Amino acid sequence: DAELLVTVRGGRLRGIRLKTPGGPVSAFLGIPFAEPPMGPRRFLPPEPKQPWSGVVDATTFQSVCYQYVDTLYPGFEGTEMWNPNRELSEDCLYLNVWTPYPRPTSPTPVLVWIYGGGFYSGASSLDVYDGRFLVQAERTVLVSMNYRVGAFGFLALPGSREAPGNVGLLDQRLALQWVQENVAAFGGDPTSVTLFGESAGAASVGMHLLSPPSRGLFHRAVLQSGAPNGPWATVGMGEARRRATQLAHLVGCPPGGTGGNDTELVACLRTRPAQVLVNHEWHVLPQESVFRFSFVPVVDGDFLSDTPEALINAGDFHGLQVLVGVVKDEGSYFLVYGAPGFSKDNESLISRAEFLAGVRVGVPQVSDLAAEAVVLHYTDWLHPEDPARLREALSDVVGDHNVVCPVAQLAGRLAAQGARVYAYVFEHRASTLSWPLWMGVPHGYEIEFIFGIPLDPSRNYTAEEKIFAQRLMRYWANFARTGDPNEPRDPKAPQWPPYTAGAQQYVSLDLRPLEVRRGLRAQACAFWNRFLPKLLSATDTLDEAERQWKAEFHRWSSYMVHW
Amino acid sequence: DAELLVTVRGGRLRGIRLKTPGGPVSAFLGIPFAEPPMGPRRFLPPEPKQPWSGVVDATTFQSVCYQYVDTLYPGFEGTEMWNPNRELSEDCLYLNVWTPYPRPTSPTPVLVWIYGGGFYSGASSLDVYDGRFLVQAERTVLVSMNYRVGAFGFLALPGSREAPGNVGLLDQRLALQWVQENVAAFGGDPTSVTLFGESAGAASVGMHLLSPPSRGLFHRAVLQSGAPNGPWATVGMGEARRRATQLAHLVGCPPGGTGGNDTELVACLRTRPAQVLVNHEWHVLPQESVFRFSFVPVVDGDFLSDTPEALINAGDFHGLQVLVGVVKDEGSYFLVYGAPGFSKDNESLISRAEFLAGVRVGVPQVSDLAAEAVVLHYTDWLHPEDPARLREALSDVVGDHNVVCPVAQLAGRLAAQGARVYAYVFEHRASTLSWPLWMGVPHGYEIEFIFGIPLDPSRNYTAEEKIFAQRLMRYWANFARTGDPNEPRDPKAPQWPPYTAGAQQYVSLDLRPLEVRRGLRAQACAFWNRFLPKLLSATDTLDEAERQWKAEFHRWSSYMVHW
Ligand SMILES: *[C@@H]1O[C@H](CO[C@H]2O[C@@H](C)[C@@H](O)[C@@H](O)[C@@H]2O)[C@@H](O[C@@H]2O[C@H](CO)[C@@H](O)[C@H](O)[C@H]2NC(C)=O)[C@H](O)[C@H]1NC(C)=O
Ligand SMILES: *[C@@H]1O[C@H](CO[C@H]2O[C@@H](C)[C@@H](O)[C@@H](O)[C@@H]2O)[C@@H](O[C@@H]2O[C@H](CO)[C@@H](O)[C@H](O)[C@H]2NC(C)=O)[C@H](O)[C@H]1NC(C)=O
Ligand SMILES: Nc1c2c(nc3cc(Cl)ccc13)C[C@H]1C=C(CCO)C[C@@H]2C1
Ligand SMILES: Nc1c2c(nc3cc(Cl)ccc13)C[C@H]1C=C(CCO)C[C@@H]2C1
Ligand SMILES: [Cl-]
Ligand SMILES: [Cl-]
Ligand SMILES: [Cl-]
Ligand SMILES: [Cl-]
Ligand SMILES: [Cl-]
Ligand SMILES: [Cl-]
Ligand SMILES: [Cl-]
Ligand SMILES: [Cl-]
Ligand SMILES: [Cl-]
Ligand SMILES: [Cl-]
Ligand SMILES: [Cl-]
Ligand SMILES: [Cl-]
Ligand SMILES: [Cl-]
Ligand SMILES: [Cl-]
Ligand SMILES: [Cl-]
Ligand SMILES: [Cl-]
Ligand SMILES: [Cl-]
Ligand SMILES: [Cl-]
Ligand SMILES: [Cl-]
Ligand SMILES: [Cl-]
Repeated sequence: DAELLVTVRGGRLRGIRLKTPGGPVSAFLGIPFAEPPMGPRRFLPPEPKQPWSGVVDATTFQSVCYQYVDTLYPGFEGTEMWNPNRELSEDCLYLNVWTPYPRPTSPTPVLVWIYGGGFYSGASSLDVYDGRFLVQAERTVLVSMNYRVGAFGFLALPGSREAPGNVGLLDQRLALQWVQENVAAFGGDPTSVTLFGESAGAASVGMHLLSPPSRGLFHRAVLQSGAPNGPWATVGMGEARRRATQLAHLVGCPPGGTGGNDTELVACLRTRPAQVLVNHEWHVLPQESVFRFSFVPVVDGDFLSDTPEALINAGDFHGLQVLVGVVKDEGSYFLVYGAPGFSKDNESLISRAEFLAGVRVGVPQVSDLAAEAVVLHYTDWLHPEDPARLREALSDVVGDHNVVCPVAQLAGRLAAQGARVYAYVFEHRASTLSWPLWMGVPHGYEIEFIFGIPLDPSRNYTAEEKIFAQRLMRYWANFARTGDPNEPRDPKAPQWPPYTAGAQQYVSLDLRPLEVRRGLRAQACAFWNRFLPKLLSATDTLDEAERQWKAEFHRWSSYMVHW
Repeated sequence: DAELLVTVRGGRLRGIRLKTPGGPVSAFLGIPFAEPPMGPRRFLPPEPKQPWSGVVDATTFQSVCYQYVDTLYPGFEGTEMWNPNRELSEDCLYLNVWTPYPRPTSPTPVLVWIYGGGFYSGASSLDVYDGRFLVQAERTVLVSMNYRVGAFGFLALPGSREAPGNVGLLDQRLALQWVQENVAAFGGDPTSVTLFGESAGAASVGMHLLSPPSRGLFHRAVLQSGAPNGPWATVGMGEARRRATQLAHLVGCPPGGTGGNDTELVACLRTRPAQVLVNHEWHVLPQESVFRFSFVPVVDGDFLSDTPEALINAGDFHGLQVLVGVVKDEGSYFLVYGAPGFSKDNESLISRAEFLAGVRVGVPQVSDLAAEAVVLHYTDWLHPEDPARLREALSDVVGDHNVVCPVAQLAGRLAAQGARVYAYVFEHRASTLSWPLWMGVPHGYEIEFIFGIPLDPSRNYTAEEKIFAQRLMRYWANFARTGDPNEPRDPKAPQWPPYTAGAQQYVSLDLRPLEVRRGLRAQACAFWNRFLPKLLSATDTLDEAERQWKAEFHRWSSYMVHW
């Protein structure tokens, strides 16, 4: 075996060798890094794993954190890709290391993966998150970790010691602390740790940039199709107390006061089986919406000092290099979750009537006048009725609101405040794809290429896609290594320039070589980031004034019934 | 002379022969068609000209209606083009006929010209409104007429018999009635009368379509860079009483009541010299604005049954053919009248700060939130600071708001309700032009080509422009004759298709042959015509609610000063 035996601070580990077409890899999977967050420890921040006698079995992925299983489309190929492979447990706090073969002699750059899934789902075990190709190809160390999701990770009762919220992000931190201690045992270099995440994963990465307690734990960030300042990534304190109290209520838990609240609430909440908690998860979502999740990070003053957008503007970002991007059709897949017209089984050619309706679903909690504004902008007024154009439109609406425009605002604010930033649009549809053509390149389908999954011989990927992934892994590795993706020096391949606030350049990642484009959905984002709030603000002080007018006409009307 | 002697219902006339490069023309200019609207008759609708002993001298243009003379740029070539050539009088109600040589044997189509100039200026005598080329080339009869402008034509005290408003439009009507009676005396055919106007002229034409008393007086309409439903073309009853009462006040005229009001007001108003009235004309304009005029037609219930936009939607338009259009850079010239940054003497390269400011001037009387919306839409968010782009932007703002979007709404509403409509964009800059390049093809510079003025040898026009005008006159004549501009049949020249509500096709009139384009500033107009009102409506019921909140905090604050 040569070296599948490794000793980290807690104890000894036994790993497994993994085959790749290029060579081999040493993987150590399921390394416990926190005390199992069960019983009294549910909802509580992670305590570090006590050290162990014996040799820990690190030959296999540990069980997936307890979560909802998305089963809209039973037995569908492209839907079980993201579904939990290992069994479900609350005892799920484990991490995974892929290091080259043989273990490198000098300390080498580390990549740490944080998965997405709305903070309601996800696992480091998923076959698309296998680090063996990326490690074999770029000869760097890759670490991924499980973190608590759903209520188990994000249920907050802001200001209580028994459920303070954000523990899911604490899990992520604890693993990074583990990384500083134990990553050298694998040839890793705790002075060159680059965070990369996608979706909520990307939103997490962003929150670690914003929380000072984490800043000493990494040196670079990559945000894929997500941002800590997106509308679905954070919830207020008031709002999360409501959601957790509703969940408590559904599940049968009295609040009140003599000792607790809220200690007696959370105490009762821990007696509940995990499934009972997950059964009632989606009830607590306020509105009609798509791309919204019940339990997400809270702005509590603790982990996040202020709201992500606030911290973003204020922050100094010198000495940071961050790589940001999005897929071509971010919004597309979500519309099958209740936008009238959409299914994965027809070309979702919506009628204008269906367009207008879904605008209210894709953009939740907005006054009438606001959705008028979304329509105005996202309508081709030369083809208002055209069904294909209306389909792409509601898909850009959902994409721009949730992903492309939060990311674009961030990347501007960073770049202009000290960070060297590089932006990309990943616009290549996988040939192995199993979803309808109208979805295009949907949310999360760049991931399988970054991890060089095309190289897997069992998988039916094309030759130029294999090459594509290798180009992509190199881009990413050159980042983690140097904080610049475009090679050490300049080959014959076109150069990827930093995204800045003015020129706003970015690159297009598809089979064709790097094309530089100026403008990241610039015109759309002006609406979302600059104009819309000045509007919503007014409709807010107008829905307060139409409310005072019905109260003042109710008493007026009664003075008439007397007459 | 063969036939420069003609007898119309009122009496005999003596005309003059006019030379053109093609041949000759018989013109009869300054034919009195109403009793001079002076003394007791000021502000009163026109009475028809009593018949006369003798031979009336119709060899020369009669004096121009009393008006303000625009003298921003003293001694400027392109500014005195529109200035009054004949002397000024209130005795100005005269009309002009150009008929072919020799007088035609069969009754031939008639074109009636109504000049523009904001209802504050204009004259049928202006050298650019000479009918000799158009009549010689297309062998049709052309009639133009003076009509009262400014207070003398549009000062209203809605509902009084002594100043009922709209008399300027009554002047235009009276001439058309004259046309039914006397146009056959010249070879004209009172069953084929086509109205054509530009600017306020076009807005007038539009109002005759909307007033049933006029409908029996013409058969086709051409609207050039103007529409009866534009924001500057009509004023409310309340608003025009205010303007006329302010004017009365400035000029020293007591209102009140014992006999009149408002008879004693208007009585006093008639004692005033005409200049005293014109001195005080622009004081009565409410806001800060550009492209707004003091005295314009009033929606009184009389001439206009309801507001032009209202009448437009409701109306039946079958059996009507109307030809509509605009120049390339409608908005451009107006910005030198107070938009900060603009002069005809520099390239008006405004700063973004100047852009934001002029939006409030080009679009008057709009809430803060509304101008935010104008900015959002008219800003290239990839080049927000670019001065040339901001210059063109505020020019499209003024153009789209005042001209292109009112016209586009009209042409859609007509087409879709029975009229056969043809739309054009006149995008050719005159080579004789004397205004700065940044103005492009400005408001009113198609006129000189429609009247075939390039053919004038004294004028320094180019060969292909001469040809251009001839192509244009033919387009216009084929309309007046047949109600279809694109020839009787189909040559080798590309065919001009009717503008419709859906496809919205139009043509581009410049030196190059007809190019058909789909979409008449479609995306801009959605903002102006569909969205903006839903907004202004809300900011209206929000500025009423922020007003009730300061009244309710004034009494609240005093209950604190007591405490
Ligand atoms: C595209 O699909 C939707 C819904 O799903 C349809 O397509 C298949 C998945 C299959 O299950 C099929 O039987 C199913 O109806 C269609 O919209 C639905 O239309 C029905 C009436 O047919 C309504 O009563 C439903 O409310 C509505 N559901 C949704 C989710 O909108 C839609 O008609 C179809 N598009 C077309 C016209 O091809
Ligand atoms: C373009 O012109 C304007 C105003 O007119 C200027 O240009 C000539 C016509 C000449 O009369 C010249 O002397 C005159 O100033 C300029 O804007 C003006 O700037 C001055 C200060 O220089 C301000 O005090 C004025 O308020 C302001 N007036 C207007 C009408 O805006 C402008 O600077 C110029 N553009 C450039 C920078 O070339
Ligand atoms: N369950 C899915 C996921 C992702 N993408 C998906 C795409 C499709 Cl088409 C269908 C299903 C998908 C990417 C990640 C994001 C989410 C939700 C957004 O945080 C869940 C999971 C991981
Ligand atoms: N005084 C002018 C006029 C017109 N165009 C002008 C263009 C320039 Cl660049 C400068 C001056 C102009 C066209 C018509 C419209 C108006 C005002 C709009 O009803 C007045 C007059 C006739
Ligand atoms: Cl394997
Ligand atoms: Cl031991
Ligand atoms: Cl090595
Ligand atoms: Cl809050
Ligand atoms: Cl700021
Ligand atoms: Cl910072
Ligand atoms: Cl609509
Ligand atoms: Cl470095
Ligand atoms: Cl865009
Ligand atoms: Cl804005
Ligand atoms: Cl002459
Ligand atoms: Cl006589
Ligand atoms: Cl003839
Ligand atoms: Cl009114
Ligand atoms: Cl209607
Ligand atoms: Cl009608
Ligand atoms: Cl701004
Ligand atoms: Cl006919
Ligand atoms: Cl447009
Ligand atoms: Cl709208």
